[PDB]
Amino acid sequence: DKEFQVLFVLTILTLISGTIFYSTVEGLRPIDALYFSVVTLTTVGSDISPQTDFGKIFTILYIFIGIGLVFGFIHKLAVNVQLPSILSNLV
Amino acid sequence: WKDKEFQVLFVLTILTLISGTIFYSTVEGLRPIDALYFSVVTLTTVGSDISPQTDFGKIFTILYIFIGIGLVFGFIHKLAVNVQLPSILSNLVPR
Amino acid sequence: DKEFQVLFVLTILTLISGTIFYSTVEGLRPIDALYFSVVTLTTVGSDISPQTDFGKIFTILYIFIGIGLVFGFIHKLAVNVQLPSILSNLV
Amino acid sequence: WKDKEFQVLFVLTILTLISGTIFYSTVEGLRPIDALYFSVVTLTTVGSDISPQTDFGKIFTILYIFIGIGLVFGFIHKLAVNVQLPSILSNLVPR
Ligand SMILES: [Cl-]
Ligand SMILES: [Cl-]
Ligand SMILES: [Cl-]
Ligand SMILES: [Cl-]
Ligand SMILES: [K+]
Ligand SMILES: [K+]
Ligand code: NA
Ligand code: NA
Ligand code: NA
Ligand code: NA
Repeated sequence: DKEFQVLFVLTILTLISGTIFYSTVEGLRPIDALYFSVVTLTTVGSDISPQTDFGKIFTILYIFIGIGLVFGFIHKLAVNVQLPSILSNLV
Repeated sequence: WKDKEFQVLFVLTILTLISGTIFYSTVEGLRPIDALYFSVVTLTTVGSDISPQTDFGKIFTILYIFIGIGLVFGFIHKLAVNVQLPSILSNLVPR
Repeated sequence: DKEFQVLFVLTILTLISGTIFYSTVEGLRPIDALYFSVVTLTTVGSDISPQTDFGKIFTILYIFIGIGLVFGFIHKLAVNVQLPSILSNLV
Repeated sequence: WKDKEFQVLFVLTILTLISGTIFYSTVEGLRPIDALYFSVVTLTTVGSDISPQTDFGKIFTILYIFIGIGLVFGFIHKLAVNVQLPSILSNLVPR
């Protein structure tokens, strides 16, 4: 499914960008920069916030650039992950 | 039982929440009830007041979120249309 | 619109139940109990958590009982709030 | 401009975010940038690490959430289908 494949690529690239930004601008460990990027775009939310104005502006834009992509990917992923169980419970 | 997709989504949600309860209690040292609370608020995107402390917990939670949100919200949508909406309509009928 | 009216009633009653529960079981001021109930069911999320096991169990169930209702109401409210602006920008 | 609903949702979102920035900076004492950040993460349901301290702020935020989420996510959906999705498709064309 190229639709799923493209959504995966777009999501990974968006999370990489966030990991680079927050690890370099906000001084987070890579794993913490990735964690912050993930909980932000999935809307789970973080227990910290950017300390720099640059980081605050980036996060606002990052949310609007990425929230729709991330939930499109979550939805397509959910279809692929659950379908084997549905098919085994049907055919 | 009538909706097989709903039954699959229910069981997978239950299994997902069990897995999180075991994980956070073992790896992050939470009481089982607090591990379950964390799993639920995380996968509903409510979010908790706490966060994972270990790198293992952080990596797991990222994967848990991406696989978990889709299944929990699939279950929630099915619960709304298959159980809650018919119950409300039934309870609005004059008798 | 009775559909909007029913969703409003259901939402208000659900938030009242939460306000009573968290103000009595978790010892919160009414406004804080309401605030907790709102940010939970809208998935904005709280910076606190229930301290009692009873309150933790209630919150888990409260989320599953109320999240679908609350977003149905948010959606119907959004249609009613934006439609005057759309109609003024059309007719 | 082509989608009039999209234009309405854009302007209302901008006005909503301006209102929150003014409110939280005045009533909760936040810097304007921090007030805007709070408004955005609140209305996208991401959530912040902080919360309103005053009863006025708590009451406003409840009303802001219910009116705001619907408009911001309406704008986000329109932005996805009208701007981002066509841009991605265009950028996938071999040339
Ligand atoms: Cl790291
Ligand atoms: Cl326990
Ligand atoms: Cl009060
Ligand atoms: Cl500022
Ligand atoms: K949240
Ligand atoms: K959320
Ligand atoms: Na949160
Ligand atoms: Na939070
Ligand atoms: Na959400
Ligand atoms: Na927090």
